[PDB]
Amino acid sequence: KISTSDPVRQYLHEIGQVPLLTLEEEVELARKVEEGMEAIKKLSEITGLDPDLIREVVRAKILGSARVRHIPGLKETLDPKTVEEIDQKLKSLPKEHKRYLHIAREGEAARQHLIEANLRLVVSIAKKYTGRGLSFLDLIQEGNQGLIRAVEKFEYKRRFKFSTYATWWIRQAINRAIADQARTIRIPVHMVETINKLSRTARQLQQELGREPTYEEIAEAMGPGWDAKRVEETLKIAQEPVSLETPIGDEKDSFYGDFIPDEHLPSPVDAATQSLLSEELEKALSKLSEREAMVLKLRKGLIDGEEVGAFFGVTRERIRQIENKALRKLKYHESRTRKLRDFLD
Amino acid sequence: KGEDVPEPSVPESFRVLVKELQALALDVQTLDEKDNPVDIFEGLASKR
Amino acid sequence: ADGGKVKSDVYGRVEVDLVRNVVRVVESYDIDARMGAEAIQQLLKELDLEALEKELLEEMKHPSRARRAKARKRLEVVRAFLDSGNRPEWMILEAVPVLPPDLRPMVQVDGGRFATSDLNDLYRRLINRNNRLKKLLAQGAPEIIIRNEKRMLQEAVD
Amino acid sequence: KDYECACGKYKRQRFEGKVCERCGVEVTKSIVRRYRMGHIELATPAAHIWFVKDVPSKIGTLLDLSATELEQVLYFSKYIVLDPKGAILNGVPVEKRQLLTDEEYRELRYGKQETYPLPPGVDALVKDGEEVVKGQELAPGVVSRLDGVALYRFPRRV
Amino acid sequence: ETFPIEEEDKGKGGLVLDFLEYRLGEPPFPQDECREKDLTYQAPLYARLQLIHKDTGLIKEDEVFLGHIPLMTEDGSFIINGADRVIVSQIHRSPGVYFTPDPARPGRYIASIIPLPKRGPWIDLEVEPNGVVSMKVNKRKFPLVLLLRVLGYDQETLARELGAYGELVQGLMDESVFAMRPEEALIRLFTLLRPGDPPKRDKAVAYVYGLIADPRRYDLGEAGRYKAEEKLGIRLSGRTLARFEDGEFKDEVFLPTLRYLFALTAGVPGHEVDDIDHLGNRRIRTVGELMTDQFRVGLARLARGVRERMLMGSEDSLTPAKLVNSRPLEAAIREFFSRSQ
Ligand SMILES: [Zn+2]
Repeated sequence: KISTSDPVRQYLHEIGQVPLLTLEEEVELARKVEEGMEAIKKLSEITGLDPDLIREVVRAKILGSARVRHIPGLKETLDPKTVEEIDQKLKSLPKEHKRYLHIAREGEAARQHLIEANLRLVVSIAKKYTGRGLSFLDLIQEGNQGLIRAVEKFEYKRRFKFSTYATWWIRQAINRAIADQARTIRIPVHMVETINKLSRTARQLQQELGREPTYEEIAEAMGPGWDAKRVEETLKIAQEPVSLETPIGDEKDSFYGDFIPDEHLPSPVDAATQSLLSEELEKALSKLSEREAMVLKLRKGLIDGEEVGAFFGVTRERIRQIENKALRKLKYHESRTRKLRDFLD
Repeated sequence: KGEDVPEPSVPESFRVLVKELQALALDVQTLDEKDNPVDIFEGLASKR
Repeated sequence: ADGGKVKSDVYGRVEVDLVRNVVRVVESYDIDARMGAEAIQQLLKELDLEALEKELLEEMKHPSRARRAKARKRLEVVRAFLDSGNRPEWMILEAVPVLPPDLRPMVQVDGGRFATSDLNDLYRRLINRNNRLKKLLAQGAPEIIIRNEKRMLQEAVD
Repeated sequence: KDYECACGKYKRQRFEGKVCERCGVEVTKSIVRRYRMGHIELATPAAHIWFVKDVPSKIGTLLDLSATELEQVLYFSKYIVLDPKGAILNGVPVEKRQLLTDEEYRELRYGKQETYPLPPGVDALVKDGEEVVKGQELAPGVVSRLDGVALYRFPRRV
Repeated sequence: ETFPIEEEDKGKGGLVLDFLEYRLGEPPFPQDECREKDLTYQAPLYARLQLIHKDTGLIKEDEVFLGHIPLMTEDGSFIINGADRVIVSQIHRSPGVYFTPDPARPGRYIASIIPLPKRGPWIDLEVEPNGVVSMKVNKRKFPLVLLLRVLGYDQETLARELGAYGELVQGLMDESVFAMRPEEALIRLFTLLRPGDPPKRDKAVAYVYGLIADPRRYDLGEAGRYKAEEKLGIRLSGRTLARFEDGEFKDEVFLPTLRYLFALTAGVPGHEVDDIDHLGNRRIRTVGELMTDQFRVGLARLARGVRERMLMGSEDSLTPAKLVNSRPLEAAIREFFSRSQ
């Protein structure tokens, strides 16, 4: 039906069925996640397999079948045969190393478990970064990504609990997202804080003048290197775009884009130009000596805009010689039979 | 050039449409005498 | 297998407690459980329209008017599919065509105001979510959050 | 741009049908920019609404599913439809094409029953439970004896 | 209308911001200078304001010029932006109560109570006798008597004095089970509305359809009470059906409307049929009203933000900038003169 309620109910229901106890459950899971790490590494040590591979195979066996490996990541790990071979060596690990295998999986499991339980935490956080320009679900989602980030770095040895830790790692993920996706035209985090500062400043300035500050105040109040050109620019970038498709004029049936003209396209007038221009330019180019005429025709009209570097083997003196003598004979007879005079431009 | 005007090429309303249509799953392909392709988008749709 | 997924006999899950040699063996089996276009993509590929055509033919003229009427309307779609044109596994979307660029312009208005076809805000919607999805799978995947997104994703595709 | 490349290695009409060595651009004017198509590769599929929400669900019709409600049910949220086989029971055999809820679904893949009841104090229920918990198969309705009555109403081990 | 902002409790309050005198006087620039230069000829306005405290102290920050409101030329036209503009009058149903014939069933006609502004109920009384009567505020219908009971009209005094001459009285005394408990009927109707609300709310929602907001502050005397005494019912105690002195409400309007429906349906008390298009029903909005309404809309937008700042300001010096922000009133009134259709 309507999307917010369903997810809210979705995880709130599962937290309702499994909140994590303050100390015990979070400690429990934490301890297991870490042991997983120490496990996987020792596994790489004895298998010679990259901890990335050992990590992905324990993931498959605990989080999903061939289905989850084939669609998400296209196909480098053979759906069946590949992952299985990897599990066989894990089995071969005697009593000593087999232990790490069994731990890795159980660890991985705990991980996901700690992640489920602290989803209300995200939503509670994400709840306040609402009207920034991101959908609540998008916001919760990035924040979620943030909590997963936290899980990777939490050191349970250092007594502080995951609550306070997740907060930071989530708030960071969100704010980033808000700064990277919120607009149509990307704007770096610096420009963002800059705009917030700009905004906040305009607020304190609205406070007493009764005059929406000229870009003079803003420069001042802002600080060290602020000037009118700077603020006029920033607020020009702050205005989000408009809709090429918006209800226009009297709101009846008016769509905004019919009004904007076009520039690259040669309005007939231009197509006719290029026709005479090229035919006449082409007639002259042939009646001349190819030597320095083509040099300048090609050097200028074929690739890019170098007198010396323009002529093949013959030096500058023959260039200027024929360039300026052919260019003038060409111009002066074109003066006689006036075809070019009428500036095609 | 005083040329008897040329014989019409495909209208952009048509091409705008086909693509609008392609934007949605649907595939609209024009056909030949015998049910075979023909080409509206002159040479810009074949790839690379 | 260690203590997640292991199918021995009719009982199909196996937990392990190296304390006492205890091989915990939970009893439920491979239940193909799916939700979302994934589940329907499957369903759609598996059907041999010829079979359902013939099946409906019989259902059409033989039983009374209630279930045979439903079968006539259901035979319409199946027939055309088979008749001429293309086959039905395509109704599912896994590859989203993107409309050209100049048709969804980005233009310079006034002051430096810019103007873009509303289509581009929707496209970014899809792309960001599609991407966020990929990174969410990779990072590790808590179910609720994956669906949550797949939901948004779907909606976006609409 | 008109006939020119992005970088400019090749810039006029003579080689009109070839692409640039270091960067890719075959040219005729910016019209190619407005006629060409790009595509987004979806993570996990989704479906066309043009086919799913037209009055006759072209997919609900072809796939005998609840023409209008079974779709909406599994499509946008998590209501599962057993696709190929699922040996274990609900009370009856595996539902070839029928749909089930998260709850009952949950009850299926981990084990029949999940009962985590953890005691209030340190000596009253911690003793009742422990004594009968480790190797003793606890039958349904095992009446643990101390806070209120710790009731274990389900199956096999503890 | 919107100045006495009473904000009492959720944390600390007892806020009382009061209006003294409204004064506007020195135009920024003049007419022709307003046309040569792009300028909106508007007079400056700042009224006197003094906010009270529950602690000893009342800070009076005299002026705050919010809202530059356009002026009228001696001919009657304005000067908004470069071009002289004009505000055209309008027409509509003058907020009253009428009885129009029923939609499809040729049978009998139904009653309508019209309360403008928009926010503010829209009542209708219809009887479909196989077992139901219909009175609708937002949409779903309920009993015409459960309400009179609430107010204090009991089955006996009601039925005999009002409809002795009106047999329809029988539909009124019908569900006696609920008519036998007074104030409990108040809680019962509350229950009839639907959220899943606290049964206990002493006299809160009854107030809303009682004295202040929804019914209207259109001048006490001739605004609505004209449509009353001549068309139906004789008196009004308090502008619209209004009272908050004892917790027990008075409704000299709820009974007369039914009184006239029993009357309209039963003969000639007079001939009670209202031709809507009678101009005594369709009213003309002169310029003033059109501006006063946008001015008040802005006043609410202003008073909305100010409430937030009765909590934001640290201690007592919160009179000037802490309570007033000229952003709303400007955009609001400005929008009416330049963008109003
Ligand atoms: Zn290039």
